[PDB]
Amino acid sequence: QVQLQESGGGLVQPGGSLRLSCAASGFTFSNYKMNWVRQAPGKGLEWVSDISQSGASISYTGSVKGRFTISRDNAKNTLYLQMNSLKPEDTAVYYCARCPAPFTRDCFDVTSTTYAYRGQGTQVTV
Amino acid sequence: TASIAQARKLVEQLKMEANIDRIKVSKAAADLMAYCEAHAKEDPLLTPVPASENPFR
Amino acid sequence: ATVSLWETVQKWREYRRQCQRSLTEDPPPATDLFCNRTFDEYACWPDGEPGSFVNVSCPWYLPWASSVPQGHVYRFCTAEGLWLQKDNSSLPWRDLSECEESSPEEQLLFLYIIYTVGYALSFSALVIASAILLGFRHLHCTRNYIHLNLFASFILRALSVFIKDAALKWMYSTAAQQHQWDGLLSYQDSLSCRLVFLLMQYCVAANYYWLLVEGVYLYTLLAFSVFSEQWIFRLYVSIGWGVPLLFVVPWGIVKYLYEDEGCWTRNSNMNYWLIIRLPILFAIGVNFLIFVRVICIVVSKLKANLMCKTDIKCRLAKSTLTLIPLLGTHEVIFAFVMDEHARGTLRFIKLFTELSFTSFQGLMVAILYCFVNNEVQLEFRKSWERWRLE
Amino acid sequence: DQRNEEKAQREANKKIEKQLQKDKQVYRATHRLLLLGAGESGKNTIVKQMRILHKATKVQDIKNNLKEAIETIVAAMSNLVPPVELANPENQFRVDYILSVMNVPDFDFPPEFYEHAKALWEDEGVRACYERSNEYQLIDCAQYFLDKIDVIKQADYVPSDQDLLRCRVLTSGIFETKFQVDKVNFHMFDVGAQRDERRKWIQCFNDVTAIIFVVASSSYNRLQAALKLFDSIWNNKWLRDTSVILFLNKQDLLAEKVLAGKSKIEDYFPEFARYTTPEDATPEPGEDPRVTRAKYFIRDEFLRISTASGDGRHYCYPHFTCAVDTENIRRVFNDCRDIIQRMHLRQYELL
Amino acid sequence: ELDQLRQEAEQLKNQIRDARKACADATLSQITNNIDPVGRIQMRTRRTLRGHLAKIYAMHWGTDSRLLVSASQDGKLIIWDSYTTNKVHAIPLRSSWVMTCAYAPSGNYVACGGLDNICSIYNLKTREGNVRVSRELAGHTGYLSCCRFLDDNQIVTSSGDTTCALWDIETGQQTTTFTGHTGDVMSLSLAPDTRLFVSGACDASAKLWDVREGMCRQTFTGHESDINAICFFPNGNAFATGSDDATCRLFDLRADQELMTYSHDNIICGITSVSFSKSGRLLLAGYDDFNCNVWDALKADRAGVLAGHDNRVSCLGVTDDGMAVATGSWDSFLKIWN
Ligand SMILES: N#Cc1ccc(COc2cccc(C3CCN(Cc4nc5ccc(C(=O)O)cc5n4C[C@@H]4CCO4)CC3)n2)c(F)c1
Repeated sequence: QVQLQESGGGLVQPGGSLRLSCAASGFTFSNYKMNWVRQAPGKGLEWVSDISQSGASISYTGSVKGRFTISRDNAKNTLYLQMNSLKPEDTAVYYCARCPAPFTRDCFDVTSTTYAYRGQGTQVTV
Repeated sequence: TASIAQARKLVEQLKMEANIDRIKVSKAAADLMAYCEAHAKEDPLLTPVPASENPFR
Repeated sequence: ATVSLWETVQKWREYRRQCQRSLTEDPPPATDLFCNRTFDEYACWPDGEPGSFVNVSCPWYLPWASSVPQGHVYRFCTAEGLWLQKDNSSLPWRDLSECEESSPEEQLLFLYIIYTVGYALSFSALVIASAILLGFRHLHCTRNYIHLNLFASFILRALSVFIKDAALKWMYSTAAQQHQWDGLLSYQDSLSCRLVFLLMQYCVAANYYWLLVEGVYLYTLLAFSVFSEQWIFRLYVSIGWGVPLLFVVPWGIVKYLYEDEGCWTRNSNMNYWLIIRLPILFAIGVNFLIFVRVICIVVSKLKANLMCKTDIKCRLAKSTLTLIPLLGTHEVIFAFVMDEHARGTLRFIKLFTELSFTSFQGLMVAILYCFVNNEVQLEFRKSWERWRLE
Repeated sequence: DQRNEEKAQREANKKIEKQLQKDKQVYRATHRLLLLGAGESGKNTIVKQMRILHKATKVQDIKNNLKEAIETIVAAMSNLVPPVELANPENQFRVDYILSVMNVPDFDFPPEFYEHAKALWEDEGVRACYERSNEYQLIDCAQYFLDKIDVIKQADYVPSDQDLLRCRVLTSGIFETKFQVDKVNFHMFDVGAQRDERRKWIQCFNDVTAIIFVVASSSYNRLQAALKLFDSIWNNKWLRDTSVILFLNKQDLLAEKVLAGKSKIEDYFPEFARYTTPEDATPEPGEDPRVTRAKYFIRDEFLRISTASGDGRHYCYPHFTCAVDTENIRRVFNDCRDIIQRMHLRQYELL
Repeated sequence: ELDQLRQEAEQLKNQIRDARKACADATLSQITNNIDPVGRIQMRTRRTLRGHLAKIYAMHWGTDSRLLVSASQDGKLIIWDSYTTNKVHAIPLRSSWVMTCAYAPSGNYVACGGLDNICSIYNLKTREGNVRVSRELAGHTGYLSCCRFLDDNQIVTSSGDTTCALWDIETGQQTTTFTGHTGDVMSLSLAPDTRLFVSGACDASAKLWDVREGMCRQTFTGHESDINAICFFPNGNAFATGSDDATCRLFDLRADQELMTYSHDNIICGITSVSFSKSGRLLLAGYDDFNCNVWDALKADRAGVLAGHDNRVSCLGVTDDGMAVATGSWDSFLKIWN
């Protein structure tokens, strides 16, 4: 079945770095668009970044550009998020979210309160 | 926590789905082609039927 | 002015009339021995003294009679009544050596061919275009029903010109001799001629009022007229086919009551042609205002978008070039090059030149709005992928 | 024989076609408009304005629950096993009045009420009692309503769908308002009680003439959430022919935030510092230059999506709206006139 | 502690994986080689139903196989006559956005639901000669995705609020509530005996429920995206699903694991509807690319296509007789296949 397992994270000092990994299983990774989502303490979910099926199209939110970088290995079904220069404002649970349908140009509900194709996340405290 | 209650329901409905009578696949698929070789002649779409019998002809 | 076999035959009509009426009205001479008079389709020889020649002038209907209006054609009969038999038991001998003589006829023969092929390729391509709009049922809209009504007005007009040219086979009679002008003149004033001509005047007037419907309808789509569909569509069929009859059969009667001779050609002094030309001009003058107002809409929709200064006018040119065959806006051009006061041969050359170009209008609509239409091309693609399942 | 059965089954089929055609002349003569957007976008105020010119009652229900949540907290402060300590040395009748509203036969809801708790909201004891009053069956929406008290205090406050989600006064999955402009008929549908997951029920509005996307510019990350929602709507396979009327609503607030103080859009949008006010910009009279730059930078963020994805089938009509604006109806009327004309011109292949 | 609760969860769920993997000994495609294929199965559009203004979203066949109700987003319920193509009933709805419809097994009422979060029941035969709304079932906090009749007073609905519900039409109250889905419930299929029924949701999982008790008996996984459609095998011991991953799967209630996969590399669009043959030999599915494929449910091969639609095929279904196949689509037209 569709299962997304996030690894990495934990408490880190400001200005540090962090390597978040997302191991996928139960679907063809090369057919879907991937996302990274976070939930700050006492706030709703916020989309962070997204990468296309092959990786030839990458996007970031207006507060992590240059610092974060997302990559995927389709041969091993893995989604990365290399985080650098972390601030005490980027402390949240970071979720690895998958696009609903394959071969699709849009992802509608990756940041909804209830969304199935999303892991349990990994807590990142700064 | 509300999700603590949601974790109390979730594994409660998961324990009930582990101890069940699981028959083989060689028995589940052999008895599937039995309902196929016993209702085929009653299937109007499997075998071509004469024309004036169909109310849509 | 310009003259041809047309003006010669019309002059041969009155010459035959003024002499046949004076053939019997002229009192027989009080003397005897006189030679009998007649008329041999070339001249009306009067009664003369026998044993002498006839001093009959050259007939004034000839196109070259302007050169020698004092030479006389000669014929001799003896007191016995000797209409002298020429070579080998032939007609009475006569001496025509006093007055006897690219062309406007060849100019008309070439023009007839190039609007016959134009009307043929328009007919053949529109029949295919009509079998396509009617074939795929997904291509059934109110605009597509007005198009098929326009496709028929082109087919009817193209056929009605074939009927006119085949009824009077003038393309072989351009070099008809004197012994055939009676078979041409009687076919003119006959009702069979006036019926094919009236059928042509309606289909031409019906084609111009289907180009006006195409404009008024397209104008209502942009001027936001969302009134009843069936009250508006059957009002368009009532205009594309009915309004012509409101000024064509009232023209067909004024040419039936107050005109004696002819195939209802333009009158000598009166202006009975205004019944047909004025409403055609009104439909052309109004359809030009629609063309300008629609083009004003296309330039504003292109300004608010984001395009380069190069292809913003190329798309505007392709829009202007494909709207012309649909609204027939090339007719406002020909409505100014045409001489409305021209008569006879001058009128046919000025009219056949316009027809040699506008006969290809039906073909242009069949390719632009049917064969290269975006929806039609996709309709043909889907109908083939299903045949790949066999 | 039984061919009589055909007579009714032909007559009945007919006495339906003559009304189905009557229903066709009204259906095709009415433009259907989907009113999307986040709750605080002002979409609700735009709707109220549209109805008044040419759901609101829930405000009283929000007010009553907020009163119960606040008064509850004052009693809780005492209920605490260590009764919590209040930072304000004197209630000044604030807490006392709150208590005086207990089982009120019905609450008039005069302003002093709010002023009293507006101040008591950050009270150390009040916050501590609420945290304990968690154990005392604390209301789920109390913290949220307590944060919005100033927004609610305004007499012309009209609750967002986020507010109506927190309370439970939404039963109807969709709200309709039919309005007519210049004798033209328009049907606007404000989606009500539906979950935040739209990837299924958004496909129903694939045949509307225009989706009205109301956005909050002053909220610049709500604004990024409105950009990802626009991007997924513009790039959906079933909404690929649907035009989007974009309403950047909260213009007054965008202006105050930008002119008064520096909440840098540069913080939450980096490329704003390297952005210049466009030459086709039309700043209105007295419009400060930075705000006239703040307006067009947020406008060009949505236009970047509609140009990078729009292949010539759907179009975007941005407007620097304000929720109270009376011209919003006319703005929608003119954009629907432009959408219909572009559809006709594409049928004739003239565009 | 959530972590311990979610850890015993893998301790519990991983054992279900080995229970089904131990039961795996021979694939269904491996045990079906002594039989012959069915060959190409050609069908023709016998009728074409016209009269709907907007797109068609749902259609339920009648057991009578004489009538069938259709729901179109223009706010109209229309019951047809698949032999005469005459419009028997035209119901003007008070909310144009409807997403499902049902043919009650008694013919006295029809069901429908959509974005209004209200299931409307219409009395077809009232003793004065006018169709009007018999009952409005209010609850469900979300769109009604699918509704099926049990009798003239009980009806099971599925909603976008991730739940199902049983209702009482006389009073108006909601009887039962089926919870456990984490995504919008799309389709449901009642069993032959109506003892059980399966439901597919946007969580890429199929859940076998019990209308009597109310608990989820089984949960089936293997799909990769939202399951849009689900149908029971005629014998009741299996069921097929249609997902957005461009794949149909045949599960089995007894073996609790997937038995066959119906997919093609040329197929990349989502399935919108599924149905079985009366003998269950042919699995018919409606796709997003306007086509309808005919699968051999026993050998996973393809055997035919129903290609006559211009827009997305939204609904599908076989009559209780077993010959006619109706297809609705977003082009406002229904088609009977044979
Ligand atoms: N008498 C006689 C006669 C004389 C000579 C010849 C042979 O040589 C010549 C010489 C010049 C021109 C022609 C042809 C050129 C034209 N067509 C037929 C014809 N199309 C017309 C279209 C519009 C109108 C108009 O007024 O709007 C009027 C139209 N007309 C003339 C009459 C009216 C109905 O047909 C007739 C002849 N042929 C002969 F066949 C007949």
